[PDB]
Amino acid sequence: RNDWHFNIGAMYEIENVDGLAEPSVYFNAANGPWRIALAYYQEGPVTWFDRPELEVHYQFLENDDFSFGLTGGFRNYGYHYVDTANMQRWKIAPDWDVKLTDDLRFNGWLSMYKFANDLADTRVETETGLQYTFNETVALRVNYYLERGFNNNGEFSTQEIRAYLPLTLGNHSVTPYTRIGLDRAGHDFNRVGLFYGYDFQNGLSVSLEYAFEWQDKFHYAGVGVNYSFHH
Amino acid sequence: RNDWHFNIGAMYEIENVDGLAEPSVYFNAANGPWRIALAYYQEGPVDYTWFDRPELEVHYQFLENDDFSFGLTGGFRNYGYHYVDDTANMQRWKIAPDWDVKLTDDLRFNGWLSMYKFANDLADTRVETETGLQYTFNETVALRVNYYLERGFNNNGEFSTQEIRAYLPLTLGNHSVTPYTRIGLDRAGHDFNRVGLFYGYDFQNGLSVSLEYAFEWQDKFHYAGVGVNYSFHH
Ligand SMILES: CCCCCCCCOCCOCCOCCOCCO
Ligand SMILES: CCCCCCCCOCCOCCOCCOCCO
Ligand SMILES: [Cl-]
Ligand SMILES: [Cl-]
Ligand SMILES: [Cl-]
Ligand SMILES: [Cl-]
Ligand SMILES: [Cl-]
Ligand SMILES: [Cl-]
Ligand SMILES: [Cl-]
Ligand SMILES: [Cl-]
Ligand SMILES: [Cl-]
Ligand SMILES: [Cl-]
Repeated sequence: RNDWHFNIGAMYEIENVDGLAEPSVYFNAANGPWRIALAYYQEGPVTWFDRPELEVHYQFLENDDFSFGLTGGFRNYGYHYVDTANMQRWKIAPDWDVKLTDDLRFNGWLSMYKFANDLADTRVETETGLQYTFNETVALRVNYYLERGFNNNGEFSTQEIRAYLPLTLGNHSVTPYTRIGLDRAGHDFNRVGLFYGYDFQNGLSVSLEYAFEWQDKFHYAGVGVNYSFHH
Repeated sequence: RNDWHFNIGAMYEIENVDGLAEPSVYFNAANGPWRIALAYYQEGPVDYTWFDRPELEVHYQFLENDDFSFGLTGGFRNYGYHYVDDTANMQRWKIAPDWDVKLTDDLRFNGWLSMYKFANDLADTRVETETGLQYTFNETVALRVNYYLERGFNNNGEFSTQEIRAYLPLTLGNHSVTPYTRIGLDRAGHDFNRVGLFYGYDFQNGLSVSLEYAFEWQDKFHYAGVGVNYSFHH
């Protein structure tokens, strides 16, 4: 009688200006607070690599006024080229949502990455901000986003302000979003894009995302399917 | 040739106004970033209902360097309770980020956040955090002002503890002296206060002693404790 969530799904993504094809298969299960995610991803020209990924999530607390949980995960980048060099990534993320006002909400995730051999390299990636909620269907989100590599050798900073406007009307999800990359070591850059999604009400859903980015034109386009069965 | 830190130590603590005796044994080892801590603690009424804490703890220090440093602890503790009017147990899982960040040559923004989840008998999420600023005068002297919060979450329920804490760590020769005060702001809004002195000594051979005296009030409270720690490396 014990309630499980079994999701399985896959995504195809391509980024062009030729390009990168990105097959993605994933599935995950959930019991009460606990959740487990396995995923396999691969990157190649249509030199390549693949991502085995395991992830666990414990949701400590979920209630209106405050909610938070913690993700761990392991990923492996097998690189194959034109010899098999591998790189591992350990990820610990706190993720939270906090109630300020009926509209206002302070939430976000913080991610602590540690990279294994071949290729120290600590990394912090964070997206945290405010969600204003207009009504059931519409909400605005402005986040601060930062990725930092730490400490020849070394790494640098990425800073962006992101804005999404999630729109849920009937079976459709529409989420326009922009990323304004701030200086972040240098000059301005920009991503804009639309995230469409659809739900057939039966556990099947589709995800279509288009994005343009520039500094240097960039075209991202991707699709996905997900099936949700419970128990 | 591989560098380990083996520490072992114990502490005796008593809190009175009768009172609570608190035997504590602990030891831990460290390799590069990684560290492991085991500890056993016990709480009971002396003479001139109790419980005991088995505790395991792991710490990964991701980054240590002047300008920025951080790491993450996890740990498991078990409170065996034994009583008078049957052995009921309670488990506690702890995930703490801990950080230190460089603002200025003097100023430093650091602290730890702790996420507790409690197991059966007796949900109960808990957040405990101490975060603040460290001003550094010189090698020997530094001031620390932190914000401290403990929160239990969501008959049934829990409440808030809020405090501002101040320590003045003083390292002169072999001696550590750390006066500290805790001004408890909130519970339901009554005021309360702890004051205390933390003495410590190092014999330079790996042995060290820790003597701490504290008074607290709202309701007088007397805490006194001692400890020894031995550090051998490799
Ligand atoms: C887990 C037990 C921790 C130790 C218990 C403390 C109570 C009495 O122990 C006193 C230990 O004193 C001996 C210190 O070690 C010898 C000194 O080492 C210096 C030689 O280089
Ligand atoms: C609470 C447990 C904390 C520590 C207990 C585990 C002790 C294991 O330590 C073993 C130390 O190192 C193992 C072998 O040492 C390296 C030998 O080879 C190096 C020379 O090439
Ligand atoms: Cl987000
Ligand atoms: Cl509406
Ligand atoms: Cl937008
Ligand atoms: Cl998106
Ligand atoms: Cl202790
Ligand atoms: Cl404790
Ligand atoms: Cl602290
Ligand atoms: Cl003081
Ligand atoms: Cl002490
Ligand atoms: Cl104490």
